[PDB]
Amino acid sequence: FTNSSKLIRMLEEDGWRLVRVTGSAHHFKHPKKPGLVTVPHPKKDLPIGTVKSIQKSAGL
Amino acid sequence: PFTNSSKLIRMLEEDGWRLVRVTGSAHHFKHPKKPGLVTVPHPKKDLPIGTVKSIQKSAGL
Amino acid sequence: FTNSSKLIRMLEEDGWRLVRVTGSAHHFKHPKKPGLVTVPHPKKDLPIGTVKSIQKSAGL
Amino acid sequence: FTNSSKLIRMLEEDGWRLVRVTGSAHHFKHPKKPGLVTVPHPKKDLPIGTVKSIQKSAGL
Amino acid sequence: MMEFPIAVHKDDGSVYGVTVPDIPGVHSWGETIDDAIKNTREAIVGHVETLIELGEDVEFTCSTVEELVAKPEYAGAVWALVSVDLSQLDSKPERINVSIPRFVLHKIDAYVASRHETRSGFLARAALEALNEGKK
Amino acid sequence: MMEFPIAVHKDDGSVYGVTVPDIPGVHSWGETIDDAIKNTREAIVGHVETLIELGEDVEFTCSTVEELVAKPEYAGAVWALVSVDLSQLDSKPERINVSIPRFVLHKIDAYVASRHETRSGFLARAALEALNEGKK
Amino acid sequence: MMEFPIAVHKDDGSVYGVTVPDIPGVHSWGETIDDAIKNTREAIVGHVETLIELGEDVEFTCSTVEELVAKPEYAGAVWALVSVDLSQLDSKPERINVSIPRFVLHKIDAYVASRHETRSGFLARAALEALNEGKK
Amino acid sequence: MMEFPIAVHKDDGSVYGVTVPDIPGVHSWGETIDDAIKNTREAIVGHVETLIELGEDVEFTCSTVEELVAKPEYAGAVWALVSVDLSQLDSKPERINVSIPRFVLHKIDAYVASRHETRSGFLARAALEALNEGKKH
Repeated sequence: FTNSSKLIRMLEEDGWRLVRVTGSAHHFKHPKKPGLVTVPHPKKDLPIGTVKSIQKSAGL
Repeated sequence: PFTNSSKLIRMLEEDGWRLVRVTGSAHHFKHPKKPGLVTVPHPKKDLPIGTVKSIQKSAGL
Repeated sequence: FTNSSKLIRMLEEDGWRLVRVTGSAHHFKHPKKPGLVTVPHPKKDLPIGTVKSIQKSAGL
Repeated sequence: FTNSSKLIRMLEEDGWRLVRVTGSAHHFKHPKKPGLVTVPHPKKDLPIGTVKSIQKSAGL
Repeated sequence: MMEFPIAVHKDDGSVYGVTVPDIPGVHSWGETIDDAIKNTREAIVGHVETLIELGEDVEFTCSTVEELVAKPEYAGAVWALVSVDLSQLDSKPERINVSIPRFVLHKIDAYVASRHETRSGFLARAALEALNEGKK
Repeated sequence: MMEFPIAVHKDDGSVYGVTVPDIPGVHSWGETIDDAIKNTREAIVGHVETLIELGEDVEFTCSTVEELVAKPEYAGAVWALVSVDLSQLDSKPERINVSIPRFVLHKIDAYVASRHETRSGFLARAALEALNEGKK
Repeated sequence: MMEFPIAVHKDDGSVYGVTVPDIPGVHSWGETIDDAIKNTREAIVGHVETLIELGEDVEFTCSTVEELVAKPEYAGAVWALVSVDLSQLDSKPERINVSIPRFVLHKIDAYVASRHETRSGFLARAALEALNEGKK
Repeated sequence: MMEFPIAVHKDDGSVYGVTVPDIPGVHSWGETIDDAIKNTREAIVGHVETLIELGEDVEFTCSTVEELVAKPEYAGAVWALVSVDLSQLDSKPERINVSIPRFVLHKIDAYVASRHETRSGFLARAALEALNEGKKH
């Protein structure tokens, strides 16, 4: 899931919804899970390390 | 020397320090020319030399 | 009529043995209990606070 | 001056002498200035920032 | 309180990716390291502005590189430091009335006169410092 | 900021005498050490209240026993620690208006609710902490 | 780790009594505070010399007044600080052979020359510092 | 004393380049960041070994990222931490005789037994710690 688009899709299928955008930063909220999750969207591959951190924030 | 609280207060007063407030045994003194507020205990007994010297220093004596 | 004397006696009856003396300092060792216990001596009353500390060190 | 070869040459022309090599690390000493200067030798361009640090250490 | 370590990851075929461990959920990226650092500050500002707008809690710690560097999730990462005053990110702050002792107020007023600060800015920053010390 | 080392002197035929080195000019006494500690707190409160009333500057440092213990003026003294909140000593505090970010204000309100403090008390204490940190 | 806080108790009809909380079991006394401080250092030296002579473990912590002052067993006590180098108290130390890197040895020799210390004294003190840091 | 911040620079057409500000003169490089960190440790070891061999003074500070990060020469750099025990780098150490109190020696021996260290290694590390403390405190 290193592609930013595939990653955003995985978050969305988990119920995370886009609420705000700041340049390339995409801010996501969930109706049941806690926290705001910011995902960078370059439409390119992100490093595995930053991907894992995003998954952890999203409760995945 | 000036270890008796009464003698000490007298020496401060003769130097121009004026009593402005009293809080129980604590006597608070102000001077028209020298800086700071100086708090002197007044048990009417001998104070230790060490605390006496500190009071004298604060009072510019 | 000094508490230091009574305290040393209580230690001795508990099995504490005098092993060295340094001026007024009396150093006690026990065959089963751990630690060296130093008791100040010159026969006068010690404050309750320092007495309790000595009792605690001696396992009393 | 960012090529490691050109940089080593510049050091050598300033009187710095190679005394030891540890893999790609080239250790230089000067007969008339103090200190040891370690220069990486990948035979490629080094970043300007690490180049300037090397120049400063060498008094170039 | 205003300086945040950022963890920079980079794979063979990837861009530089950034984590801000002290503000949970913040992530960023860059084609270059200079871009990644610049983007990360914008992502922090945006993330916290979003929280403020939604009336969500803004929770954040203040760590040093050293206390973070050995955590397994940051293995192989490189570090930088981003400066953001989170207390200036509310566009609708609340106006309130408070009693401040005269001697305290005189010290505040004297301190902010020489600097590029206001009473309100000083107090908000000082409040956050004190709350971080209450958490430590 | 609220804890002050006190230096206790005692001569053969004297009472216990007290110096508070962090608040210049403050001195006290006691027949016993327990009296001296109790009197010293009252003398601090009174001294600072007097300063406030006269509109004098209230200047004070925050030292540890260790940094004071070796000074020649305290040779042979024994030490204790007195807790006084100097920020509560102004009977005529000034009412001011300040803009506090909503998220900061929510954290303040939550923190003071459990401790039965007020916003004003919290902010005055926090201001003094921050000014002490700006000095040291 | 050569400075030890001492807790001084005093009752109406008692002498001054001393506890050294960092060296377990050490106690002392004095008619006056100056006597009590002087006696306490002698009691420490004697206590530790006794331990050494018996080949018992010498265990000791290094505390500040502040971390001890609030403990219930020291309620109402006053504090002083006694300086004792415990590493100098063995009259039969053991002579050993060790390999020290030349650069380290040159720094040791230069450091002790100005301070009129010996290599052995420096190393014993440094060893105790490092073991205290290992116990954290 | 054993952990050194490293400053990593990178230009558009360059390799990663490394500076070790605490050990003056040490520099390194890598094709990747992982290579640069690996190379930097080898460059430190080699540099200090060279100093020792030449009988030069080995002078080094111990800094945190935070105190270095704002210096103009490191602008735009990224940071990592390299662990090197410099006290193990002398192949010809000097053998000396010292008097250690018995209680101190027992504590040393107990401490190094679990960590598989030697008395000499422990003492050299402890000596460097104490000299670094003697420079500020």
